[PDB]
Amino acid sequence: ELRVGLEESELWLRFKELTNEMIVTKNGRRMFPVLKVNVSGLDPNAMYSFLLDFVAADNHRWKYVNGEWVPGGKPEPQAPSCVYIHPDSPNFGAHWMKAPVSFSKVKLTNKLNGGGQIMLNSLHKYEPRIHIVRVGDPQRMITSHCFPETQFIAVTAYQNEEITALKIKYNPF
Ligand SMILES: *[C@H](CC(=O)Nc1cc(C(=O)Nc2ccc(F)c(Cl)c2)ccc1OC)CN(C)C
Repeated sequence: ELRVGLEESELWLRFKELTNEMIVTKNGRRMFPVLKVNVSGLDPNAMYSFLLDFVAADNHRWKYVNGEWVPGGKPEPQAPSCVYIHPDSPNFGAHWMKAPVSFSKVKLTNKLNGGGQIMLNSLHKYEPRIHIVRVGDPQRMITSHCFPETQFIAVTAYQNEEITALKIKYNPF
């Protein structure tokens, strides 16, 4: 049976319990922690592509005041994000199951869109969404999934100082 598990789920939870933040800049910043998944249960001989996009967890604008994240009261419809393709796509199931599938190269921006960069709306909450699509045979969506531990708020600068401490501790950047 299909099984797609989040690697380093405990560190992701460490960030989630404080409300995770990801820096968005004009040219882009890589995510931390890195989105990595362990995959099993695919057809080892079928052809698949791994895609990544970002879905807004809600339509509100968030702000960090008095040490707490709070939403606004004037939500807006959100535009669909650009779709990032894993550089190993397309590939066989045996390749995707051999080792963790890492999305370390994607860069989150507030402007530049495409070629590895994905533009997000600042101060909005997002979930990364992984898509496994079968490319051969009858092409079909195998799965589309968001891991709740990977939820984050896009920021132009870190607001929670505990988040800054965590990023410095576990990411050399
Ligand atoms: C975004 C660049 C971009 O998104 N390029 C791109 C997207 C797709 C795509 O939407 N694939 C897809 C979506 C949903 C789904 F269910 C399936 Cl099966 C496939 C395909 C190909 C692409 O580029 C080649 C920035 N741009 C400026 C909007």
